Amino acid sequence: QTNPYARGPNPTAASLEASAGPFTVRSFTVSRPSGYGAGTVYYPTNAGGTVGAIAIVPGYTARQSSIKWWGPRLASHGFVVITIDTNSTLDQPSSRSSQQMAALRQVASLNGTSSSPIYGKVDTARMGVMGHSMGGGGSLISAANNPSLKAAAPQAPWDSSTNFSSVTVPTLIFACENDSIAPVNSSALPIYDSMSRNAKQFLEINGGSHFCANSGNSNQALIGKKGVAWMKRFMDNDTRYSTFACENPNSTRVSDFRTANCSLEH
Ligand SMILES: [Cl-]
Repeated sequence: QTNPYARGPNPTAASLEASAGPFTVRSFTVSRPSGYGAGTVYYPTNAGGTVGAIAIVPGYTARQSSIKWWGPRLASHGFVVITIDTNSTLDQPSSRSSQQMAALRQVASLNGTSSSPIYGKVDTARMGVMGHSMGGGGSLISAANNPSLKAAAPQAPWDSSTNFSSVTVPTLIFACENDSIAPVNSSALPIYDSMSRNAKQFLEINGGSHFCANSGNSNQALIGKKGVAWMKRFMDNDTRYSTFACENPNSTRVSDFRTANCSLEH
C-alpha cells in the first residue's frame, strides 16, 4: 500500500548530503510570536501533500543564527520548520521545552490561517523537535512530556538530569567528541543510555567542539543527511530512509556510533 506521508523523489546519499534537497524553500518571520521570543518559519513549495512540522531551539545565550542552517536544509526535503529565539537567552531547558511546544502550536494555528504562507501545508498530527545544548535538553523534555511527537534529534544536549528513561519517541542524539561545555560522558551518552523504550541513535562527531552541529559546521553533509533521514523515517514512517536513518556511517568524521531498535531497509 502507498504510504500517505511519503514525499519527494527516492533518496540517494548525494541528494541527502547536498546543501539543499529537491523542494524550493521560502521563509517568513512570525509577526506576533505566542509563548516564545521570535520565530522564522521555513516551508517547501508543492511538496505533494501536507508535511510534518519541526521546532528547533538554540542553547543558553544563543539565538536562531546558531541553529538556523537546519531550517532550509530540512524544509527542502519536505518539512515545515520553525527556528526560535527564547523569551530570554538565559531560559533553562524546561522553559525552552514549553516555548518549543508553543512554537509548534503556532505553526498549527498558522496552518489554519488563510492569510499565512503555510495555510493547509502542515499535517499537525506529525511533529518533531530539535535543539542545541539546553535547547537539546528542552527537546528531550518535550519528547518525554509529549509522546505524541514523532521524532526528536537534539545536538550536544544538556540537562541537569540525564534520566530520559520514559521517552518512547525515536531519538537521534548528535554528540561532539571533545565537548567541554556539555561533556559527552556526563550529558549526551548517559542521556542516550537512559532510553530503553525507543528507536534511538547516538552519533558522535570526531574531534567536535560543543558547536560541531551548529550553523557553519564542517560536517553539514553527514549531519544534514542524518537529521533529514531520521525525520523522514520517523515523522513520515518512510522506509525509503530506513538505511540512511539506521546505518553506521562508517566514516572517519564519526568517533562513536550506537543505535537501538533501528532496522535497515528490508
Ligand atoms: Cl546551553
